[PDB]
Amino acid sequence: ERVVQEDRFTTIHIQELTCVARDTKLGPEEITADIPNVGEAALNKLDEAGIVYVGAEVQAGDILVGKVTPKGETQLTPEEKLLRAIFGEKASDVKDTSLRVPTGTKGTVIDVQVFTRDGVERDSRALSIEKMQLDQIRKDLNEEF
Amino acid sequence: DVVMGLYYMTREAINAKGEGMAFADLQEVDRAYRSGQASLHARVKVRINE
Amino acid sequence: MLKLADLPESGQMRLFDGRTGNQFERPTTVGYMYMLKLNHLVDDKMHA
Amino acid sequence: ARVTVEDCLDNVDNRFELVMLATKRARQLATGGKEPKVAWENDKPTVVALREIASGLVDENVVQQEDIVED
Amino acid sequence: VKVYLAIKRRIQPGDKMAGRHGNKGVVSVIMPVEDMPHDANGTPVDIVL
Amino acid sequence: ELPEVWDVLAEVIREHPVLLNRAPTLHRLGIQAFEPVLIEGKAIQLHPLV
Amino acid sequence: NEFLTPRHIDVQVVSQTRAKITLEPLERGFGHTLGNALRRILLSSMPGCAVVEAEIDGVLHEYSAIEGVQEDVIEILLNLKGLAIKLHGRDEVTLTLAKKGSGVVTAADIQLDHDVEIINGDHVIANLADNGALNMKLKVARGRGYEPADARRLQLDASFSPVRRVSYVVENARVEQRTNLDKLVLDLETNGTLDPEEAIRRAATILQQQLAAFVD
Amino acid sequence: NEFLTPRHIDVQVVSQTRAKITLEPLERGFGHTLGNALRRILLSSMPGCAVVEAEIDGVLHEYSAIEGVQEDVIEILLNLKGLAIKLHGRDEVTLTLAKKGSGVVTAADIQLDHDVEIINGDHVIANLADNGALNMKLKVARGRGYEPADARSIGRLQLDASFSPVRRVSYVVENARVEQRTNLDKLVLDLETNGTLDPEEAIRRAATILQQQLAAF
Repeated sequence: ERVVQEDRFTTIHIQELTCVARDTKLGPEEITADIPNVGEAALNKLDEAGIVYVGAEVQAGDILVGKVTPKGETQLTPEEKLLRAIFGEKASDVKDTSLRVPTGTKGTVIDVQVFTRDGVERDSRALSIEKMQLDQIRKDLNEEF
Repeated sequence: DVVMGLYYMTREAINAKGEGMAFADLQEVDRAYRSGQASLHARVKVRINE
Repeated sequence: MLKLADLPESGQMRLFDGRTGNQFERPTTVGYMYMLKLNHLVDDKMHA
Repeated sequence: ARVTVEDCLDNVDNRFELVMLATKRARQLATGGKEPKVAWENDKPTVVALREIASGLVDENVVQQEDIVED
Repeated sequence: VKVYLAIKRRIQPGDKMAGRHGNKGVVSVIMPVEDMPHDANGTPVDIVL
Repeated sequence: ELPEVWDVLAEVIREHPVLLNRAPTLHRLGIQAFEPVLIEGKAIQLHPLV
Repeated sequence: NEFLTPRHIDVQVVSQTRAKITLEPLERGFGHTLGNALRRILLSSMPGCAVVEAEIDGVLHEYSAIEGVQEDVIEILLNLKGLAIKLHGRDEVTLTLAKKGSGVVTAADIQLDHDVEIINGDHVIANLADNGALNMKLKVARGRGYEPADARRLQLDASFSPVRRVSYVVENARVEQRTNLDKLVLDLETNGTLDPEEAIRRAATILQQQLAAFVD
Repeated sequence: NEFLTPRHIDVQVVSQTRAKITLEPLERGFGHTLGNALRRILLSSMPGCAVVEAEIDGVLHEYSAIEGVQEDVIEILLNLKGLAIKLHGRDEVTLTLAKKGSGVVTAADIQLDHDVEIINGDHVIANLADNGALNMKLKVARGRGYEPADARSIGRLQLDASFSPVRRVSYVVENARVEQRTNLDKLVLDLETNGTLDPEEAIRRAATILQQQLAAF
C-alpha cells in the first residue's frame, strides 16, 4: 500500500472528444444551450454558448456541449402524449444529440477548441478563447522588448 | 508454487532441532512445532492412528 | 560495493513475517529493482 | 450444506438422465407450487432438486406420479 | 467543437507491470504495510516476486 | 447503484454458475463452470489449480 | 473517529472438547492481530497440570524392554503424556501406580488424593499380557506451556496447556458498506480439563491484564 | 497462574522522530505476542492531520500552471502532502497562504493560528519570482488512514490525504531482571513518526484499541 499512497505508478491520460455540426437537409445543426427533457442539474455546468467550462469535474453521463437537431413527422404514439400531460412538459420538435462522455470514464475538462467556417457566425465562446490567445502573444512581445 | 512448499516440508535432515524426541499423537507434533522447540524436518517418532 | 555500504556480500538477509512476527528460516534476497508500468490497464479490458 | 453431485450420480451413473430427472423436478419446485421433500436450506430450486436424487426420495416414477396428480 | 479530458489512473489489481529483463506480470493484491515482510530495522519491502 | 440492489445481486448468484473460457480452446477443459463470488476490483480472480 | 465493536457470530459445538468460533465484523488488518495473539497465548502461556517424571520399577533407560507388559517402555511413556490431571490443593504432588492385572490397566486405577482429579477415567496405559506386576511412580506439576524434556528418573515431555491444536483462518466478510472487512474463524481442541469456549475467555483475559494500566 | 502486569512508560526521546520506548519487564513469552501486536496497531490506524483540499484564487484545474512560479500546480499540491500539522482543539481548520516577490515559499509562511501547529518549517512548497505571486487556502481535517479523493466553484482542488503519523516501527526483545524472577524479558519499540503525536501518547492510544477489541470478545 505504500506504492499507492505515495503515488508511484500513477499516470495521467488525456482524452479528446469532438462534436461536429453538420447540415441536415431538414435543418442545420447549431450549438445551443436549450435541451429537451432535462433539468437544472444537467445545464448548470454549461455556459451561455453551450459548452462546459475549463476545469469542471465531469462524471460519467454528463453533457459536454449542447446540440439539438430538428425533426419532422415524428408520429407520436397516442399512449405517449397522455403521459406527457401528467407532468406538463411541452412538445418540442428537436432531437437531443448532445455530446456526452462515455460510461465509466470521468475526468476534468482542461482545454476546449472551437473551429468554424471562414466567415460563419461565431458563438460567444469563440471570441472568448480568441481574446486569451491574443493576449498571450502580446505578453510575449512585451517581454521580448 | 504448491509443490515447492510440500517438498521443503517433507525433506529429512541429518541433524536438526528436536531430533530423537517422541510424540504421543499428531496433535503434539503441531504443538511442538508452533512453539519453536522443534525443527520442521527432524528425525522423530510419532504414534499415529490410521 | 556491498561491503562498502555495510551490507552483506551475499546480498541476502533474514527477513521477518509481518503477519505472524516469526522470522523466516531462510535468508531472502532483497534489493532495489527498476520496475515499469505497461499500457495494459484494466480500465479498457473489463467488458460486460 | 448437503451439496453432493457425485452421490446423486452414483446411483444412476449416467450423468445425462440425472440432468433430465433434475430438470423435471426443478420446474415443479419453481412453478406449480410443489413442496420439496427435503427442507429449504436457503438454496435455489436447481440445487435443492439434486438433494432428492442423492437421498433417494424422488425417482423417475415419483416425479411422473406427483405431476399427474396436478393435471 | 473538441474538448480534452484529463484522467489520473492509479495502479490497481489487474494492471500489467514488467522489468527490463523480460519479466512481466499482473498485480494481484495490494497488501497493507503491516503484512509486508520487513527486516530487523523495520523497513518493509514494496514488491514481492 | 442503490444499497438495496447489492443485497439482491448477492441472492441471484448464490447457486448460479458461470462459464469461463480462454481464447485458445484446444481441448475440453478450456470451458469450465464456477460459482462466482463478488470481489472488489476489475480483474477476474482465478483458482491457482485450474 | 473510532472503530467497530465485534460480536460473536456463532460457536460450533461439534464436539465436547472441540469448538469453532467466528468473529465476522472486524477491521482491515485485525483478523491477524487478534488471531495470532490468541493462538500464541493458548499454546505458550496457559497454566495447567501434566506429568513431568515417571519412575517405573525395574527400568534403567527408555530403550530397555521389561517383562510382564506386552508393550515397551516407550509405549507406556506416550500414554502418560495424554493423561488429563487437574489438582487444586498443592502445586507438586507425587502419585503411585500399583496393580497386578491380566486384561487391562486403566488410568483411573491410580490412587487419588483429596485434591488430585483425573478427567480421563477410561484412558488405557498398558496391557499386562504376562502375570508380572507393573509398579511405577508418577510426578505431576504446574507449568506455563509446552515444555519438552530437553530443558530443565525418566523425564518426559510435559504439556501443561489444556489445548491441543489451535488454528485460525481469515477470509473476507461481505458488507454492503465495505468488502475489505475480514472475519476470524478460530477453532480449538482442549484435552478435557475445561470447555473450549472457556479457554478463549481465559486467554483473552490474560492479554487484557498486561496493557490495562495504560488503557484509558 | 501468576503474571507481572507491566505498569511503566520509559521513553527515550533522541529527536522529534525515532523515539525509542521501553514499556516494562514482560512475562516470559510475552515479548513477541505483545510486540508484534503493538506494531500492527501503530502502523495501521493512528489519528493524524493532512490537507484534504487546497483552493487557489488564480488557477482552475491542477494541470494548468500559473505565471511567476517555477513549480507546477501538481508539484505544489504534492509538496503539501508532506506537512506535519498538529490540531489541538479543532477537527477541521482553514489555513491561508499569501506571499509575493522572489522568495522561496516554505511551510513557515502560512498564517499562524492558535489551534494549528506546523512541525516542519523548512519544507519548501514553491519557488516564486519577480514575475508573479501565489495565494491559496488550505483545509485540513482529522482522519485515521488513507482516503483518496474518489472515496471522499471549479477552483476546489481535492487531495488524496494520508492520516498516518507513523513511518517505521521495529521492536526487539531483550532480557530483564527485577530481582524477583529469573526469566523476564523487556520490550523496546523503535517508533519513528513525523513529529506530530507524542510517542508516549501513542502507546496508551494503541493499548486502548486492543482492549476495546477484546472487551467485546
